[PDB]
Formats: sequence, C-alpha cells, structure tokens
Amino acid sequence: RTKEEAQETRAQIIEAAERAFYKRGVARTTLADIAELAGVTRGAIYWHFNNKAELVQALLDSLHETHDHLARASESEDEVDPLGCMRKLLLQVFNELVLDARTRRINEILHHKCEFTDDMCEIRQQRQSAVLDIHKGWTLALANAVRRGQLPGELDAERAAVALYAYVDGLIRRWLLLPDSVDLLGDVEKWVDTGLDMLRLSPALRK
Amino acid sequence: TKEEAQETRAQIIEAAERAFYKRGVARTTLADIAELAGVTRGAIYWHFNNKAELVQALLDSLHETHDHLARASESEDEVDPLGCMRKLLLQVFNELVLDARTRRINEILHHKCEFTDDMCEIRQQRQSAVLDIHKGWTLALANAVRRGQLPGELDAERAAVALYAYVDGLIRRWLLLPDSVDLLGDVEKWVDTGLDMLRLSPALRK
Ligand SMILES: [Mg+2]
Ligand SMILES: [Mg+2]
Repeated sequence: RTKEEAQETRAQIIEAAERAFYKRGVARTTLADIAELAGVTRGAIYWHFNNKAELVQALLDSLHETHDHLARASESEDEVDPLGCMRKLLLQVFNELVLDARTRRINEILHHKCEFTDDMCEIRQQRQSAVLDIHKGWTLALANAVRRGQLPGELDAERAAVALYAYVDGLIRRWLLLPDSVDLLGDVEKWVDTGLDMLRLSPALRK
Repeated sequence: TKEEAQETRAQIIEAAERAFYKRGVARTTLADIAELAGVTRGAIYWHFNNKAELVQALLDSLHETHDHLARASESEDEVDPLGCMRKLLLQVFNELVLDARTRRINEILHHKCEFTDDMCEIRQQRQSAVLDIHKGWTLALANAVRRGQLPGELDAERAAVALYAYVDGLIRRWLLLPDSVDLLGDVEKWVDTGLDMLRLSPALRK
C-alpha cells in the first residue's frame, strides 16, 4: 500500500540521516548524500523533506516519545507522587541515553555535530521551542510537588526547573564527551538524586 | 618584528571569531579567515597549522581572566578555597553576560563548532580541556574538604562533575534563551544554587 511503503521509506531516510550526520556533521551533509546512503531516489527524499532543517527536527522530535507517559503523569495535578514521577522520568532519560544506540547518536548529533547558523535559522529556533516546552512541563511538575508537600513551600518553581535542566543537560553532554569519566548507568540513582537534592535543599532556589 | 607578528596573530584570532560566529566552524577555512582579517602571502599558516589549532586558541583564551582565582583555589596554602571557587564562578558568569568576546566565543564552542572525525582534533582537544578543568576543580573541592568548608565524606570527583554539569548547562541555557534567565542580576543566587548542591546533597557523599 501507498502509506505502508511511504512510512518504510521515511524510516530508511531517517536512519541514514542519523548515520550521515553522526559521521560527517549536519553542515556538509546534503539530502542527496543521505538519499544515496539510504538507497532511495532524490525525488523520494525531497518528497518527504524539503530541507535539512526538517530532517534535523525529525530526529529531535523523536526523542520525547519514550518519556511522554511519565512526563504527563508528573504534570497532572491529580497525581499523588509528582516528584516520584520526576525521579522515574530522569532515571529513564539517563538509562535510555546509555543503553539506546539511537538516543545516544541523536543526542551526539544535536550537541556536537550540528551548528546554529543564520543560514539555517530554523535549527536554533526549533531548539529554543523544544527547551521551552520541557521548561513548561518541569515547572508544572515541580509546582505539583510543592503542592503535595514534596518540595519546599517557597520554592521558585521556574528557577528550580532551569537549575534542574542545566544540570541534566550538562551531565548528558559531559557523558557524551567523556563517557568513561562518569559511570552514568551504574551510579544512575546517585546522579538523579544529586540533581533533585539541589532543588529541595538549596535555599537559593527559594523565594 | 616581534610585535608585528603578535599583532598579526591577534588580527587573525579576532577575524576567526567573526567568521566562525557567522558561518560556523565546519564550513570556514583558514583561507576565508585570512581574507577577512586582511593578512596576505600565506601569513595565517605561519601562525596556525590548521583550523583546529585556531579553535583551540579561542578556547584557551577563555581561561586567561580566571587564572588567578583558579590557581588560588587549587593552592594547598589557600585558606579559603571554596571562597575562591565562589569568586571564580561569579566572574565566569559576570564575564559571560558582560563581555561580547567571551559570549561570542562561548556561542561558537557550544553551538557553532562540529566534532567531525575528519577534524578529529577538535573533539580530542575539547576532551583534554574539560579533563584539565575537572582535575583543577577536583583539587579545589578537596582543598575545601581539608579546610572544613565541605563535608568530610564528599566524593570530590563526582562533586566536580556535578558542578561542571550545572555550570556548563546553565551557560548553554542562557546562550540559547537569554531572556528566560536573569543571569546577571541574580548571579549570586545562580552560583550559590550550584555550590549548595555540593554543600548539602547527601548523594555526593562517599
Ligand atoms: Mg526514545
Ligand atoms: Mg577572559
């Protein structure tokens, strides 16, 4: 069928884009390069994607799927243990980064093999949107945890969400750069609780 | 003469910041930078063997302003090593927000510089630079432990990693979304939030 064959083609393109961007970077890779790696025609790849920026976004967008269940739970005001949902969420983020070759490779592309240039302004714009989306969700989950007595009552939820994101994002990039400097999988619980401890203990994050 | 060459080097590095910031590192060549700087007859290749050496020069330049406080925090004779670390981090954030050159170089290194194994040196040099920072921060935190400023059972190495993750992440976050985080007005609070992680989290203790 048309759709089944089209989904298969799009999937081949995306897998080849991961391979191309990881080895040679986003800047110098072309859609024609990716089509040759995927074994599809140039008419096919350009039918699925208009430019490289759309292929980068497809990889970026693919990262949230695994975590959607725990994210929504943490953000629900009816959830009785919102902080516990955040802890399970962060454990899953790190566990997937270490174990999944795809998650690791996409993260490496976004962090270390993809430049922000006004020649391709959409890459930076869409990164801004993704990070703001995460911020909005984490601010809600932290406020819920405050409401349930799991975090300090005077916590600045917004600054707390920024502090947590900084730590998590910085540890991901540090592990990608020096994977042997950090036993992210074996000590994963310790790395998660270090971040949460910052939020629930530091008086600098309170109003 | 000696000053002619030191001037020419500075002209090149300043043009490299302009070229890398506009077009990124991957697609910028030493030839492009030379024309942008206006230095002729192959002079740029006298100063830099390749583009990765130029990139390292930009990164190396970030350590200069903080060297006094970094060396102090690491000295065994320093009686206030954690206070040195606080002053170090305050200055890092103050310079990042206030200094156009520091901000632009950080944006280049964080957001406009690909690691490609055709240019394997860029990644390798970044690894060595972050390992150097980690060695120094581990020593400064160990000094703070010795001086009773941090918990005796602190895992100095993991604490240095945790602090770096936070600082590095906060810099990148501010570069991406500067209007979200008043890094300058609230600088003391952003610093103390990270230091509080080390002072208070039982998860960083051995
Ligand atoms: Mg996933
Ligand atoms: Mg400086």
